[PDB]
Amino acid sequence: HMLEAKFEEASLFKRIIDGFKDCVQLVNFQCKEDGIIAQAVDDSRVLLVSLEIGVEAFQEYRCDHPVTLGMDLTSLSKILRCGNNTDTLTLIADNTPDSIILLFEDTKKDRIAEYSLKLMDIDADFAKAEELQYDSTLSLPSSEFSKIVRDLSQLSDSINIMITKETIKFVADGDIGSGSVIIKPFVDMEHPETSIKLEMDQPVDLTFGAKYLLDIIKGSSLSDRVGIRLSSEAPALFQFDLKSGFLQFFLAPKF
Amino acid sequence: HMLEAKFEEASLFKRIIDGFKDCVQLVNFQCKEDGIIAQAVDDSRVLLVSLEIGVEAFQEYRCDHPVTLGMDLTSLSKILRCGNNTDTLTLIADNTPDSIILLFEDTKKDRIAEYSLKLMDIDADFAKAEELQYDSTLSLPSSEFSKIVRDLSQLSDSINIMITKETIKFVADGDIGSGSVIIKPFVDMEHPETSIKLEMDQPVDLTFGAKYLLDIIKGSSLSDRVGIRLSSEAPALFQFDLKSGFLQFFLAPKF
Amino acid sequence: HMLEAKFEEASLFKRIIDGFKDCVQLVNFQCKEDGIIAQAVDDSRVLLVSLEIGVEAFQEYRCDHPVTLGMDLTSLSKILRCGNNTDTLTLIADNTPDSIILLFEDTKKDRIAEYSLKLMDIDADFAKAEELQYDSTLSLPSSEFSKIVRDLSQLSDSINIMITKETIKFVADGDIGSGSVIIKPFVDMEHPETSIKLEMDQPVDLTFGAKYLLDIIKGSSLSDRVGIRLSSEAPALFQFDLKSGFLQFFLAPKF
Ligand SMILES: [Mg+2]
Ligand SMILES: [Mg+2]
Ligand SMILES: [Mg+2]
Repeated sequence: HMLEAKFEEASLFKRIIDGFKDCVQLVNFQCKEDGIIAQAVDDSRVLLVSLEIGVEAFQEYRCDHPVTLGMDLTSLSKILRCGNNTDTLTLIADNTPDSIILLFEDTKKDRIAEYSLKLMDIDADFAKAEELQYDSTLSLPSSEFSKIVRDLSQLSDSINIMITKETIKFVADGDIGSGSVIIKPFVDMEHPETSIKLEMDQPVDLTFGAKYLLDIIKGSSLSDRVGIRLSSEAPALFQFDLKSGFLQFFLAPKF
Repeated sequence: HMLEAKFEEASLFKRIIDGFKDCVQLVNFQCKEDGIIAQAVDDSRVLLVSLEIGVEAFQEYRCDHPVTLGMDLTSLSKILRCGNNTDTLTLIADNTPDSIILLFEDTKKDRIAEYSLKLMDIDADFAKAEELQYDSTLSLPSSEFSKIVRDLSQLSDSINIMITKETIKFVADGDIGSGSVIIKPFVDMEHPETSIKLEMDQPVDLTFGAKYLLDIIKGSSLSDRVGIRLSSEAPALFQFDLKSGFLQFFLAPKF
Repeated sequence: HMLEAKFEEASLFKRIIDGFKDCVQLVNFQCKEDGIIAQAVDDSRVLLVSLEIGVEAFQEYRCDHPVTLGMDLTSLSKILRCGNNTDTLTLIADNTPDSIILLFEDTKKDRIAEYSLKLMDIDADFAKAEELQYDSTLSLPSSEFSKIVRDLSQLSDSINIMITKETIKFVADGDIGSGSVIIKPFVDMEHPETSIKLEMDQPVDLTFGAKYLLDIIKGSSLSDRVGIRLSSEAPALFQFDLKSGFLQFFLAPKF
């Protein structure tokens, strides 16, 4: 076929879609020689979600020329929980397709499950949105980021992020009280993956909608770490990196 | 109580009502397990305004069974400017209520302000009016839409909208002269939120009353973007999307 | 100059960078009185790469005080294939440099090639990550390790390593079938360098991403042997030893 994109772990594609599905209905997947880009805005038209999966993330990848797969994510995710986790998953399609074929292959025995999913026609033009320089760049465990966001969103729909020298501060003020989380750059010798990194070019003081942050943290499924890039000028970028790809969320400050 | 619908930002409900109040006197709010729908027609009986706020727009939401709140918007908006902006706001009511309780809670200190607003009895049957397919769908910054409408309404009470391939054209002819605004689909790399999207299934050539467009643009308060859906057959739909909801305006072409 | 670090074989520094360049974009080289440490994480933020080159690896070494050289590896490797292999290579820099000078000297005739490479500003804090004790330590030919990894990665993105008494077992289960490699500690009398050594303090059963293992094996360029240290508690350590240095990869198990 024209496109044959083989994930060795179907669970990888399931975790990708879990990064999207709770805040996006429709997603266009543009498949190219160098891999797959998907983009979608959330129902409120405030959050841009951008996925890039390069050729090397796949066991085998072939796509001579572009193919656009407009998919309903509620449909795709009834079917994406059809792997075994252990299954491989190949996305298969032809030119200007009307359906996408999801081919699950068992990695224990002799079983194939071929699904054909009806595609939808979607606009669709894409934003490659990341700036050349940001005011501050940081990274931390995505489980730590998720907890901070879940915790403070209990208090307020607005979470203020402040970056100062060697200081990252999240703050929310609610009717039952207030929360302030201060994290400092820290390299963990025993478990480096839990480190916190900060590069500050200038201080940042920006407020974000917690309801959007609660969508963003579902990228946790893809990466144990999250990179955050902040700018007084441009939307904030929240990035969950895969092996040969990433899931990006762009979000303007509230003010 | 039977209904307890907690906005974490009272300003959110104020901005919702600001979308309505200048063209609608009376509004029935139907509260359900999945959130709130309000509907009203303007005094001239030409513009239908439809609001839907889902459960997730609220910090906390409970409504076992339907509750209908007929409110005078001039009254509701003397009281809706009683929050601090920083206040939370819970709408509270019981079965077949005669009043609605607006409970504002301070997010800095220990203060509660409980208002009880007398309700009015209103008909009231609701139209879920959006079609399955439209001729053309587009979205743009609501501030850009507002400016175009404010600018051209200075010239004429009729604004013609024409959709052709990759072209959106607004036109007005007045006694002091004429205006033509042409916008083209454009994805902005640095500030995606300012992008213009167009999906044309067939060309459109429709004229609308500028006085109604000037009511519609007050939805600007709720969303930085506006979706517009146009049809030779059905009313035009102008849509301002919230986090877990929307404000919709339906408007027939003038001819 | 402040730093003058002379490799007698430019090919040595080329082989070092080949250990990094396919999984890391940017690398900070910290130069000190006792030699050079470089550290970088891969694009997915899962693999930590740590290089240490001591003074004795160099024909001549001088560096009174720290110097940090942030280098783009794609740039450094267009230039690092500028030696003849037979050339010596001196890295030269001054205090808080903006460029690094690579001075290649011919070991046959009278020729010097001086390159000046623009440096990049990088965070950069470093993890000295190795634990005091691991559950199991082993070493084997790096070409044997590479083959096992290349072979099993054809089958699966997950390679399970199990250590039991006098037994090292690598296993992968794929859609076309499964592979199990069992190696046993063995001292080779004729070619000791090909021996396999195992020290087991407790049994190990850990699964690793094959895509990361495929990055790690490129350390083959530096050493004919690889040491592996495994722990139920800490990341796995894969180590390629030079004369007076090493290249280390730290990698958490998949589960
Ligand atoms: Mg598997
Ligand atoms: Mg607040
Ligand atoms: Mg030589």
